[PDB]
Amino acid sequence: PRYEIRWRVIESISIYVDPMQLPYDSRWEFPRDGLVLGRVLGSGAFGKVVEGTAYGLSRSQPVMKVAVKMLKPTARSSEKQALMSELKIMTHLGPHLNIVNLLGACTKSGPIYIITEYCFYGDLVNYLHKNRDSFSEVKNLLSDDLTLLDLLSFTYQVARGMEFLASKNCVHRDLAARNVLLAQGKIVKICDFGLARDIMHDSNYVSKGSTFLPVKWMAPESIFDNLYTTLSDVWSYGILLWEIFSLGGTPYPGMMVDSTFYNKIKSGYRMAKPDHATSEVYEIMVKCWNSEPEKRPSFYHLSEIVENLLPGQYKKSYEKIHLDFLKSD
Repeated sequence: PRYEIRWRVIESISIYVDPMQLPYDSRWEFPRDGLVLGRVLGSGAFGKVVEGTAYGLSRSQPVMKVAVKMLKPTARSSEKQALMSELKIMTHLGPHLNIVNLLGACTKSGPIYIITEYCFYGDLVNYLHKNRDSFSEVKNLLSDDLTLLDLLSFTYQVARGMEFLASKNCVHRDLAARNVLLAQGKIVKICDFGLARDIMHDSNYVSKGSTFLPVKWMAPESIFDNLYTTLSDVWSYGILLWEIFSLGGTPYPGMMVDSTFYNKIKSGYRMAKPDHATSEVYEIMVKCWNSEPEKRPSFYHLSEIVENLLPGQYKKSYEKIHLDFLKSD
């Protein structure tokens, strides 16, 4: 077992892109001297993510806080290769406002560093736990100045980030609130934060076969048939929405994951409406949990549905932030 990003890019359908055969664009190379490493953000079985300060990484932000992914110093050569593969996948996908973007890398001599965007508020689970008891207000949704509109904002941005990944034929395969970070301005950023975890000793991951999988977040066809698609990501999106509107509850609370659980879900059991979900939001969840994958809504359609649940002025505010992101270099 080794660390590996869970994302997979579809090459063709009758086939996944082999990230080892992708090129590494040396334009991402950043001098190690320009990085000052700081405190740990998360530490897992194979490596860690740490805060850092990057000097001259951005012409517009010559001193910038970043996050840095790295392996333990004992990492085998096959483990380093997987970090290269993650680097190549991020280069291949390109940037979007609602993913944790690649900013640079140190690959030339010594340990491999992946330099990514830093997300001030951390992961969505901890953010919801911090602000659970608190549950120009509309204008302050997308700023640093909890309400139902905050939850709907998170819901919308994850759909836009996921719509982007799907447009690149990328399947996440571990979409969950622990893999959604919140950056400055309450901007949602989807990622794979697995480097910060030990899935062999994590109650969110369950021994199945020769590995540990996020079964409570997985569509039936992924559990039984090992089939992962953008439509199985949609199922996980519905489970993620349950996390959000339960303000950080664990899915299927009090239920143990075992053979009984798999067949129960397969037989049609679904989670009840979380306490702070509206009827419109719960109907979205129910649609995402269709047994037939092709009955599940696309992320493009999900973005359209959720946008219509938000104030009109929210959409303009989002596109101003999105415009700033596209113009910034």
